[PDB]
Amino acid sequence: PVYIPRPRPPHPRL
Amino acid sequence: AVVKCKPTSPGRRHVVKVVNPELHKGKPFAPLLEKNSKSGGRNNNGRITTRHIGGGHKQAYRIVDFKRNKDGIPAVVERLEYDPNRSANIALVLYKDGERRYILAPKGLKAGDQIQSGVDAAIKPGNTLPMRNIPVGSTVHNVEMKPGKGGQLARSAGTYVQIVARDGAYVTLRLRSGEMRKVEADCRATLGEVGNAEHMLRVLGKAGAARWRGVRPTVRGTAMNPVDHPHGGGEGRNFGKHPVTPWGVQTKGKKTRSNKRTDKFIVRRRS
Amino acid sequence: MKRTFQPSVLKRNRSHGFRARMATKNGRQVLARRRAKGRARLTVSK
Amino acid sequence: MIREERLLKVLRAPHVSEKASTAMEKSNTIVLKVAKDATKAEIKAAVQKLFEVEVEVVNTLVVKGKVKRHGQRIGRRSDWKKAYVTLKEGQNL
RNA sequence: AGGACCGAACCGACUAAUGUCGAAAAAUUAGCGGAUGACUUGUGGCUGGGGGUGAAAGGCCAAUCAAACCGGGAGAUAGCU
RNA sequence: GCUCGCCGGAAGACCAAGGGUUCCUGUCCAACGUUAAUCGGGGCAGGGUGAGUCGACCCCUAAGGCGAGGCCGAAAGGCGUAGUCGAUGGGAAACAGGUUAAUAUUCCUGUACUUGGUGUUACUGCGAAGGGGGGACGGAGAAGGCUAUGUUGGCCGGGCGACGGUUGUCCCGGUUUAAGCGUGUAGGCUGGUUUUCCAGGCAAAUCCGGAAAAUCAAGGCUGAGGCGUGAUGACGAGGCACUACGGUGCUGAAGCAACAAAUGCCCUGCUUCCAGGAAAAGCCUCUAAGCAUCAGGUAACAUCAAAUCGUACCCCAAACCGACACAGGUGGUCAGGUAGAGAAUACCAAGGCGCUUGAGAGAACUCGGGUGAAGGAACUAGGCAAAAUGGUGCCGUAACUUCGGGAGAAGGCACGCUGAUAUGUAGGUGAGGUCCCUCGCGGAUGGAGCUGAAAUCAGUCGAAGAUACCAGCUGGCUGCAACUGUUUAUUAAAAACACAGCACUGUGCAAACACGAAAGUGGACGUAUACGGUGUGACGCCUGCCCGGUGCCGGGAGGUUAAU
Ligand SMILES: [Mg+2]
Ligand SMILES: [Mg+2]
Ligand SMILES: [Mg+2]
Ligand SMILES: [Mg+2]
Ligand SMILES: [Mg+2]
Ligand SMILES: [Mg+2]
Ligand SMILES: [Mg+2]
Ligand SMILES: [Mg+2]
Ligand SMILES: [Mg+2]
Ligand SMILES: [Mg+2]
Ligand SMILES: [Mg+2]
Ligand SMILES: [Mg+2]
Ligand SMILES: [Mg+2]
Ligand SMILES: [Mg+2]
Ligand SMILES: [Mg+2]
Ligand SMILES: [Mg+2]
Ligand SMILES: [Mg+2]
Ligand SMILES: [Mg+2]
Ligand SMILES: [Mg+2]
Ligand SMILES: [Mg+2]
Ligand SMILES: [Mg+2]
Ligand SMILES: [Mg+2]
Ligand SMILES: [Mg+2]
Ligand SMILES: [Mg+2]
Ligand SMILES: [Mg+2]
Ligand SMILES: [Mg+2]
Ligand SMILES: [Mg+2]
Ligand SMILES: [Mg+2]
Ligand SMILES: [Mg+2]
Ligand SMILES: [Mg+2]
Ligand SMILES: [Mg+2]
Ligand SMILES: [Mg+2]
Ligand SMILES: [Mg+2]
Ligand SMILES: [Mg+2]
Ligand SMILES: [Mg+2]
Ligand SMILES: [Mg+2]
Ligand SMILES: [Mg+2]
Ligand SMILES: [Mg+2]
Ligand SMILES: [Mg+2]
Ligand SMILES: [Mg+2]
Ligand SMILES: [Mg+2]
Ligand SMILES: [Mg+2]
Ligand SMILES: [Mg+2]
Ligand SMILES: [Mg+2]
Ligand SMILES: [Mg+2]
Ligand SMILES: [Mg+2]
Ligand SMILES: [Mg+2]
Ligand SMILES: [Mg+2]
Ligand SMILES: [Mg+2]
Ligand SMILES: [Mg+2]
Ligand SMILES: [Mg+2]
Ligand SMILES: [Mg+2]
Ligand SMILES: [Mg+2]
Ligand SMILES: [Mg+2]
Ligand SMILES: [Mg+2]
Ligand SMILES: [Mg+2]
Ligand SMILES: [Mg+2]
Ligand SMILES: [Mg+2]
Ligand SMILES: [Mg+2]
Ligand SMILES: [Mg+2]
Ligand SMILES: [Mg+2]
Ligand SMILES: [Mg+2]
Ligand SMILES: [Mg+2]
Ligand SMILES: [Mg+2]
Ligand SMILES: [Mg+2]
Ligand SMILES: [Mg+2]
Ligand SMILES: [Mg+2]
Ligand SMILES: [Mg+2]
Ligand SMILES: [Mg+2]
Ligand SMILES: [Mg+2]
Ligand SMILES: [Mg+2]
Ligand SMILES: [Mg+2]
Ligand SMILES: [Mg+2]
Ligand SMILES: [Mg+2]
Ligand SMILES: [Mg+2]
Ligand SMILES: [Mg+2]
Ligand SMILES: [Mg+2]
Ligand SMILES: [Mg+2]
Ligand SMILES: [Mg+2]
Ligand SMILES: [Mg+2]
Ligand SMILES: [Mg+2]
Ligand SMILES: [Mg+2]
Ligand SMILES: [Mg+2]
Ligand code: NA
Repeated sequence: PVYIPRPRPPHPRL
Repeated sequence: AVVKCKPTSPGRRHVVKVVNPELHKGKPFAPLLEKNSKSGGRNNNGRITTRHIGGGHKQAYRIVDFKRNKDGIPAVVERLEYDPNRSANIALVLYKDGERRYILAPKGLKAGDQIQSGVDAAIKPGNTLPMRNIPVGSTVHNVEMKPGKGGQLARSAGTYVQIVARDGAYVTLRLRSGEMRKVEADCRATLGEVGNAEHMLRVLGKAGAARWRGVRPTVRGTAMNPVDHPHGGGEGRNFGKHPVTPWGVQTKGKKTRSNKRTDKFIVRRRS
Repeated sequence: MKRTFQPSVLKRNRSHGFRARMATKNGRQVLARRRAKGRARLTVSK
Repeated sequence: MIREERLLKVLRAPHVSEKASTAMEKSNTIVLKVAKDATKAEIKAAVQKLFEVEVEVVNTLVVKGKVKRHGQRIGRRSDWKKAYVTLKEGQNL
């Protein structure tokens, strides 16, 4: 493709 | 008259209007009108060069006779008119030869008053003549800086210049700012103060009132990010800087006047 | 959802048309590059 | 005065169709495929000169060519001009 | 009269649910705010990258923004995988 | 084809933008269409877009662009004058009916109109890159007059009914007609006319502006709509015949009135307010040079011309922007009935659709809803969600307040239908008639007819009458922000930003300041009651002490100190 969506943010292991 | 609006709504509670019943409630004199398009504060290059300008009411330009060089011919004031381009009101004035002109309206001017310009005019208010035939100590307005240039000082509402001294080819003037300035005695000035001295008593009440005068909102430099202003940044209302302009120059007292070619004419600067 | 491409033939030709390209020195270098590349459609002019 | 060499270029063909047949039938209008330039005055002069009939008025329209897909290639037929020539009273000749 | 009030169009986007390989790369449904104004909208125009514009969030500038995109320097450099 | 359902301020109709043949006909069903497809916006072929009046083009200009020279700049180039482009604005003119499978204000029929050219005739001052007028302009509000339109009645044609009744104050349908031309109205604006004179309109001016005098008091300009004509025409419910049974042809009655009524028109009006509201041309007028026999102008009549390009089709959409036949987005115009305040809402009309997989079954669970014993926030972070409130009229309404508010505070009562008051009232409209006239679209009286709330009293039905849809929950204390507004397009709408107000400060105009190697431009065609910057942030009461540090302002004696 030409558009790759940003992956969903990870769980904030903070 | 200075009228306080009644608080029938917020934005109306604090309005104070300057309502003059003597102004013409009609269309202005069309031959003395021309187009005056807004700039938005944008210059030749299309860039905002002066900030906080934009919008406001459409307004036509009234050609006001500042030169006042129709000498000898008497003129009668036929109208006092609202001018969107000034804080002062204008006077539509008819000359004996059948010519109409707009002038600044002096303080006590009325419809039917006789004004005339020239070296031999009386010392009536509204009369224009070189500041060599005007007494010393007299209060004048629409003062020329150069002979024939037109008249650039004391043109705002309620403003006036005081002829303080007179030494040869020059006359010393106390300006509305408190500055003493030398001006050629062949420069014309109109007698009296500019009318509409209640203009500074208006309050505008609300933000839309300033918006329809063409004034766009002012963001404080503190309210910005460090990339936008020399102020700006901080974890909640931090300043710690000396106050400066958006371009880093100290405001809050730092003289920016640099002429060196007009210093000879400034007897004493304002205080 | 209004999208980014809102077509207008007048604005298209005034913005990227042949005469718009020819107006400037740099637009004429766009045409030279597209001529050197062999582009069938030189500008947005049809 | 349009020259005869130009009049002999103005007209290309008669347009045969049901609408053209009906026009000649019940309105005395002949339908022609004419040149692309083909002003109304040129068409009128050419019909009156070559067909030697009496022309009342000429209505013209441009027919845009159809995009056809011959094989696997995209082609376009040429635009052509169509003229509705109304003959005055007598008849075609 | 009014940056007045209630409330459609219109402009928004507060709550919840759904949806989350969606009908949709930002929605739908039910409610919600403004609704003569600092309003909204059409057409055209102008401002441009350390630049613009910003009722100011580092917001926006073609689904891209703490320095757009395209091409080039360019096979940058990479004691790292 | 008959039913059913859905939209109907659209899911109907017409456009612009954008698209570009998707339009219509025939044919085909591979692929495409989320299934089948005989169908299609698919394939193939053919057809289809007709203009003096619609639009573009054209004339004119806005923002803005370009820009001879010019000014500026290493070059590139920047700005800009004359000028020339640039619509989203100004500028001539066409309507109704009919017709195609597909276009129609373009074709046809009928009836118009406009601008030019060329002639003829007649009478004459014409003449501009120039002057003047005009074009020509805001918001809000109110009213009157109208119309579109609708309702009812009358009229005309048809009917007399599948289940009781239905020859009647019964049912169904129709009852249309334009531009143009004439009239000049409701209404708005304006005093006219003549003479003389003038330092103004870059020169002139007979025009405009100004002044004086006389004279008459009316004239002039604008103007919806109505009326007449257009039109013994067209259309027309239906009826009559034939089949391609799709339609084709023929004929054709009545074709009136009253009432209601726009957000449309008069109206670019009027009133009012401040925030004080394009330009230029067309147009009218005036003259200059110039030509005055000519040219030119004016007016009739005649003739000629009005080119070119667009016109199909979609256009809240399967045809545009979203990769899709995608629950998204997309400017304008038209907008009927019953109820309703309404463009809400419900049900309908015209019109258009049933959303391109169906058939079953009737588990959990999910989604979207309905109802629920007793309880009633015990839930939960939190009444999240839901439930609830909800209309109109009237009564009544606290603290506090900036005197406006709070407030729709809170609460409460009435509400359907029928009859009477009153064979429909108050009101509105308004015919005939009868006068009056300075006679017409006139005035006064007059009230037929039409329309018609609201209320009271009496009765009456239901569990319930604001019965559906629609449609505030309310109150108490408190922090923050005065308030309306703005913001992280796409997890933050906030106490953040803005704000009116306040203060400090700079700035004397070639202003400060900003964009620019510069020219120049903005500030501003402004001038200290102005403009910029900064902070604070309505209002009320206020804003105390510190100048040591850093900054800024002033001084300049002395010390130190660059190039030279
Ligand atoms: Mg400012
Ligand atoms: Mg401020
Ligand atoms: Mg601020
Ligand atoms: Mg902040
Ligand atoms: Mg911030
Ligand atoms: Mg900094
Ligand atoms: Mg800060
Ligand atoms: Mg901060
Ligand atoms: Mg802190
Ligand atoms: Mg600190
Ligand atoms: Mg563009
Ligand atoms: Mg014709
Ligand atoms: Mg044509
Ligand atoms: Mg409001
Ligand atoms: Mg909305
Ligand atoms: Mg927003
Ligand atoms: Mg929200
Ligand atoms: Mg509100
Ligand atoms: Mg509201
Ligand atoms: Mg735009
Ligand atoms: Mg931050
Ligand atoms: Mg983006
Ligand atoms: Mg960088
Ligand atoms: Mg790159
Ligand atoms: Mg290298
Ligand atoms: Mg590499
Ligand atoms: Mg095709
Ligand atoms: Mg089709
Ligand atoms: Mg077919
Ligand atoms: Mg098959
Ligand atoms: Mg299939
Ligand atoms: Mg097809
Ligand atoms: Mg311009
Ligand atoms: Mg230029
Ligand atoms: Mg040059
Ligand atoms: Mg032009
Ligand atoms: Mg236009
Ligand atoms: Mg054009
Ligand atoms: Mg059609
Ligand atoms: Mg001249
Ligand atoms: Mg009517
Ligand atoms: Mg009618
Ligand atoms: Mg009837
Ligand atoms: Mg019968
Ligand atoms: Mg029976
Ligand atoms: Mg009248
Ligand atoms: Mg309205
Ligand atoms: Mg002649
Ligand atoms: Mg004549
Ligand atoms: Mg069409
Ligand atoms: Mg169609
Ligand atoms: Mg589908
Ligand atoms: Mg769609
Ligand atoms: Mg409604
Ligand atoms: Mg509705
Ligand atoms: Mg179930
Ligand atoms: Mg329930
Ligand atoms: Mg229960
Ligand atoms: Mg029960
Ligand atoms: Mg119970
Ligand atoms: Mg309880
Ligand atoms: Mg609990
Ligand atoms: Mg618990
Ligand atoms: Mg919880
Ligand atoms: Mg809730
Ligand atoms: Mg609920
Ligand atoms: Mg009436
Ligand atoms: Mg009840
Ligand atoms: Mg509600
Ligand atoms: Mg607390
Ligand atoms: Mg507080
Ligand atoms: Mg707030
Ligand atoms: Mg508001
Ligand atoms: Mg915004
Ligand atoms: Mg967000
Ligand atoms: Mg967020
Ligand atoms: Mg949010
Ligand atoms: Mg904020
Ligand atoms: Mg603050
Ligand atoms: Mg505060
Ligand atoms: Mg203090
Ligand atoms: Mg000290
Ligand atoms: Mg010092
Ligand atoms: Na100090």
